[PDB]
Amino acid sequence: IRKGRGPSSGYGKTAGRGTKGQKAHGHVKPWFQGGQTPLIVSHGRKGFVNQFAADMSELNLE
Amino acid sequence: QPPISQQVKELLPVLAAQPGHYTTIHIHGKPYLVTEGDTVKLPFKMPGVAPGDVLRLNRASVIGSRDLTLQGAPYVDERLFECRAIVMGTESEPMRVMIKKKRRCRKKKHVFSKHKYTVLRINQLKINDVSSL
Amino acid sequence: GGLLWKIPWRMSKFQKLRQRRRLRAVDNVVATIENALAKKGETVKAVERWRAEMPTEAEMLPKDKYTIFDRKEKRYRKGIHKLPKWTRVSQRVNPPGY
Amino acid sequence: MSQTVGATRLAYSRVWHHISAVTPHPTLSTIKAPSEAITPPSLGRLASRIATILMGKHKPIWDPSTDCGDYVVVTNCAGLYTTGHKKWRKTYYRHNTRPGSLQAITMDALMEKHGGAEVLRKAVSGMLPKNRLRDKRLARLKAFEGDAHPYKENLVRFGGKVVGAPGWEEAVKAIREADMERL
Amino acid sequence: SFFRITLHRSAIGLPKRTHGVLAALGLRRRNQTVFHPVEPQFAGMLMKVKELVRVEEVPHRLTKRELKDERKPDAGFVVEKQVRRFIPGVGVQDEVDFSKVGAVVRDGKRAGDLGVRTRSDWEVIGKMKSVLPKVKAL
Amino acid sequence: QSTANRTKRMLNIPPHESFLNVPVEGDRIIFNPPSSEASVYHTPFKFLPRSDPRRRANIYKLF
RNA sequence: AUAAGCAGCUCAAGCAAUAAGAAAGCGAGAGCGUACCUUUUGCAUAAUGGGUCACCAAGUUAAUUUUAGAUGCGAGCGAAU
RNA sequence: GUAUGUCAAAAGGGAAACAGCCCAGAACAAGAGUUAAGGUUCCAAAAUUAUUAUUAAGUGAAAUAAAGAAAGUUUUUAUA
RNA sequence: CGAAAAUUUAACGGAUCUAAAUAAUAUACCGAAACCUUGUCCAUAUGUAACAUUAGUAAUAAUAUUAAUGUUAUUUGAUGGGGUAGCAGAACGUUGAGUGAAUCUUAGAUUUUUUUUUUAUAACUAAAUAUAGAUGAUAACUCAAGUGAGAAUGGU
Ligand SMILES: [K+]
Ligand SMILES: [K+]
Ligand SMILES: [K+]
Ligand SMILES: [Mg+2]
Ligand SMILES: [Mg+2]
Ligand SMILES: [Mg+2]
Ligand SMILES: [Mg+2]
Ligand SMILES: [Mg+2]
Ligand SMILES: [Mg+2]
Ligand SMILES: [Mg+2]
Ligand SMILES: [Mg+2]
Ligand SMILES: [Mg+2]
Ligand SMILES: [Mg+2]
Ligand SMILES: [Mg+2]
Ligand SMILES: [Mg+2]
Ligand SMILES: [Mg+2]
Ligand SMILES: [Mg+2]
Ligand SMILES: [Mg+2]
Ligand SMILES: [Mg+2]
Ligand SMILES: [Mg+2]
Ligand SMILES: [Mg+2]
Ligand SMILES: [Mg+2]
Ligand SMILES: [Mg+2]
Ligand SMILES: [Mg+2]
Ligand SMILES: [Mg+2]
Ligand SMILES: [Mg+2]
Ligand SMILES: [Mg+2]
Repeated sequence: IRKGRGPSSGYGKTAGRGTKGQKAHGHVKPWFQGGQTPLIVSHGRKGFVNQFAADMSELNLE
Repeated sequence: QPPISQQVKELLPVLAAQPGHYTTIHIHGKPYLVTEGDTVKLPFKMPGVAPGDVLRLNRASVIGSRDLTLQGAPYVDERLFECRAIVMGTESEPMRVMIKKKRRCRKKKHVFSKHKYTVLRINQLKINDVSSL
Repeated sequence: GGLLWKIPWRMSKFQKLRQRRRLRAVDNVVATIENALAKKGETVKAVERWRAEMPTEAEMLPKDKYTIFDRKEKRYRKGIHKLPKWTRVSQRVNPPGY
Repeated sequence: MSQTVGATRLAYSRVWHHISAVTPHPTLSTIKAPSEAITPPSLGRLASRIATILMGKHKPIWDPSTDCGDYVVVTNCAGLYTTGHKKWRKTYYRHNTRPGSLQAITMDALMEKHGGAEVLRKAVSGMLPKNRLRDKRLARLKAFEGDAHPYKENLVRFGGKVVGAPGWEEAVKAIREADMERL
Repeated sequence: SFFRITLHRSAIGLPKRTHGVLAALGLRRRNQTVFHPVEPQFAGMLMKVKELVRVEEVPHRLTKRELKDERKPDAGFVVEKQVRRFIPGVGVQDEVDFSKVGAVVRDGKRAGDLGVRTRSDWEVIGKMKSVLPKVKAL
Repeated sequence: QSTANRTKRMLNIPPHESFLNVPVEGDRIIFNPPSSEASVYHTPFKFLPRSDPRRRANIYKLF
């Protein structure tokens, strides 16, 4: 898909970006949800990651 | 077969006796006013024919001369006339390009059309003698 | 308004004639569907409702063929051609009195 | 194609037709009974017929691009038949793009300066296609106020009998019966 | 009996429900004819689009191959003579004249098998220097 | 016009009135003397030899 | 040199090859057709941009993280020995 | 706001010209082909087609100006 | 009649119409890129036969068959066909590279043109002009992109 190479190719003028928005002029942050607070803030993070546990290599009898 | 009308059996010799005759053959329902020797260029590629094949036309709407004119209600009876043609081959047209476009839209869609046509040659057009019928 | 929707207030004898034939053609569609069911001893609630509360072209008055009720008009009447899709829609009965 | 192959000399020739604006016309009259009530062809109904001849549309070889029209000599245009009060209430207008220079004139006042022939040329001119052949066709309409005209020798004939004459139909049927004596 | 339903009008500006009634009937394009039994379920399906279709009772149902044969015009010609053609998958077909009646198709890996005149046949015709037409024929 | 088909319709001229009166359930020979000049190959009866059997009364007298 | 064409399309007289054969082109006349792009609910718009032509001129590379198809191996795979 | 459709993103026919209305959804040609809306004297394809009344004002004929006046005219119902 | 506005008759499209107006009816005809018929193009299925290439398996000292891909025809007389934002698939062309120490060229390679033919963003035939044996051109398949411009008051 080579964009910007004519109308018949299917990606000629705007290259599948739309028409004069923030997503056409610049870039939108990935973590941005329009301003609404994310769930990890309204709920918070749960638990901790155990950094001292041993990573055993399991082996079964079968 | 249905017997020919008595009025047609008495005036056909006068029709076949005049100098010139014409006929309106019907190929696939479409008419073509032709005369012996004319070159008909059909607007389609007749399938299953090669240059040199003889066709026997049997659907004549009107067969007439200067003064008289024979007309069959659906079509003129086949036993009255005998029209034959010979396939002169196939002919093509120059490629024509149609550009489908709308205002304020850059996309121009092209349609390339190049049709073939079958050319016939009316080599026989005579009126039969119905003295026996 | 400055936008011109040139629609005459009345129909022409050519429009009225086609209207008569459309009201007459829908009568043949219901008569064929009703007679076909009667032969089998059947009935359809929609066909029984049409024949009960809708007249035929031969029973309609001229003012019911080319006009409709419109409470916004001076005499509560409006050209039937001023109805959306009036050519492909059924409209034969108006409020009583109007 | 054979239908067209031949001598098209006479198919494109200019025929000089003739009509009197006072003779009753059973075909172009709205009154068709009794016989004594039949009127001549009205202005617009006569112009509609002439415009068809000037366009050659009465011919089986008519083409809008080819100027295959014919001539039409109209006489007795002074007695042009009109209905209602058109003669005194109809108005013709004019303007030369200069504001205030709107020229108006009634039918009767226009028939005093240029006669009834000018009223018929305006009717035929509006019924002709608005293109580069409008002035050539309208020039083939020779309208006169009385029965006199310089084309009494040009009018199409058939065996010495001018068309529209008392016995012109008999002279035509006699020439065709002689043409049947050939193969 | 059956209903011979033919779509006389379109529904380009009618509600969406009207298209669902035409789709259930099977009328996709204009002037298309479909056959449905005479039943209350199909009858009520036509009362909704009665302003667009033309109904008619018929004794039996016409097959798909029989509905298109009533609008087919007569060919108006009959091939009475054919020339020698080469069929890609069947071989050379000799000339045939139907007026005097024979489609014979000869195939092979040698020119002689095809049934055409080869260079060998043209040399024997040239060596027959004794053949002569009858005196009366000249 | 815009297409060659639309032009053909606007420039249409119907056939002669005699051809429109097509028979129904039968074939007939109608007499249609055209309004045209006959060629020279329609020899008049005065130039036909006495032996030529084609000599015959006018076609009008046959109907 | 009597005429109000985004100059194209449909119909088309006529002119056009010193010569056997061979008609590209131009076209009177009739009809249809109010450039393009951008931006807009909607533009022939008297909304935006371009005097013409040629050239230069815009989703690419890197790392990382995925999916699909194809294919190697297979409870192993890859890499390296 | 709600219901339905079209336009937007839909060309073509009709509405004189026309984004939104009446029809109808354009893959390409051929046909006096068959039809929708709409129309048929001429411009301009097709009726100067038949039947019965009304209007005399070019009213009107494809964008209904009002209340109202009046020996305009016709019909009907009463009535002398 | 009521009914008067400023460029011009000025909202019958116009000519004109005593119907070619109006109301209540009947029939015929015209009428779209709609539908029909006869053909063509393209897309997507369903079987069959044949042609070619590639790679396998057999036969042959007195050719058959299997699979894939490409293509044509044909069976169900298969189905489908407007399009912006946008999504998806399949191709052509341009530049350079590999096969290439290959192929072709005064018996004319190459020549920015003209012309001709083929369902054709491309190539092809011929003609005219000039004259190269390779620092020339080149099919086919594949590889990689500084790869395609009537639009940026764009730049030279
Ligand atoms: K933009
Ligand atoms: K670029
Ligand atoms: K008026
Ligand atoms: Mg797109
Ligand atoms: Mg996108
Ligand atoms: Mg994308
Ligand atoms: Mg956006
Ligand atoms: Mg306005
Ligand atoms: Mg001049
Ligand atoms: Mg705005
Ligand atoms: Mg501008
Ligand atoms: Mg500027
Ligand atoms: Mg510059
Ligand atoms: Mg450069
Ligand atoms: Mg570049
Ligand atoms: Mg839609
Ligand atoms: Mg938008
Ligand atoms: Mg439209
Ligand atoms: Mg009109
Ligand atoms: Mg017709
Ligand atoms: Mg006409
Ligand atoms: Mg006016
Ligand atoms: Mg179609
Ligand atoms: Mg479509
Ligand atoms: Mg050169
Ligand atoms: Mg480089
Ligand atoms: Mg620029």
